[PDB]
Amino acid sequence: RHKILHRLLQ
Amino acid sequence: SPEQLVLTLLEAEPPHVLISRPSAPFTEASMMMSLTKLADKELVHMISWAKKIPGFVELSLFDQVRLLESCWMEVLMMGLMWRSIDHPGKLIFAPDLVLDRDEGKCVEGILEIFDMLLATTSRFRELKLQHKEYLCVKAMILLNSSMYPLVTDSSRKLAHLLNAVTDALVWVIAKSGISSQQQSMRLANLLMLLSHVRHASNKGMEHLLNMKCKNVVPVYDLLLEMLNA
Ligand SMILES: O=S(=O)(N1CCc2cc(O)ccc2C1)C(F)(F)F
Repeated sequence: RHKILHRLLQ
Repeated sequence: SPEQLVLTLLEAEPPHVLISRPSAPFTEASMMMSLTKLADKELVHMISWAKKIPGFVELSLFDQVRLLESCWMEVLMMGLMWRSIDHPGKLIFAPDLVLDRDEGKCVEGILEIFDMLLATTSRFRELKLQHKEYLCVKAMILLNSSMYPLVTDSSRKLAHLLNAVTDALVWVIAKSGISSQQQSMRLANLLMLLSHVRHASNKGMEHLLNMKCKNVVPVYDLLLEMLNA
């Protein structure tokens, strides 16, 4: 769902 | 604290993303390809920007995500308006993608958005928006979304942050020396423009969500994800 956003924040 | 906060925001500024016009004349498709391709790349850099705002990465993951999902178009637009501030009748998307207002006629529904963006940019020009005021307002945009409780101390941490940014803006405005009453008026004038940015943002989002329906543009990656909602 925020598959890629989670990825760049973390 | 205000001086340091302002310096941090100054140092957080994302790079200018470079893109060029296509070789061939614009079509509705190729104009939307250019602007979304630009937007997708700016989103990547928006995340790194946000993470440099003090406190941001101390918020809970959900809060981070939820503020970015809520404000990203507003932040793209606000950075566009700052770039364009000194160039009436033009939108400076990138150094090599400078669209005249009339070029929005190329894509159904986009002229109105350009007009909203251009009028808000002219109001900022008329107010003589200073670089350090733009830094604080852009950070206020990130931090000032409705949240309503989600069901998942982050929210108190968010309030403190937004507070500090709002203090920093008040502190920037106090440098001008103008009358106490005029400092209140300027603050109001700046903040009242937040509504205009949100309003344009809403029209931009809807445009993009609809274009994406019509497959008038294929959208990718981060941009697609953000839109998927
Ligand atoms: O609302 S938009 O999606 N938007 C306008 C604001 C904006 C700002 C950027 O920095 C990069 C791309 C876009 C494209 C369109 F194209 F107008 F519908």
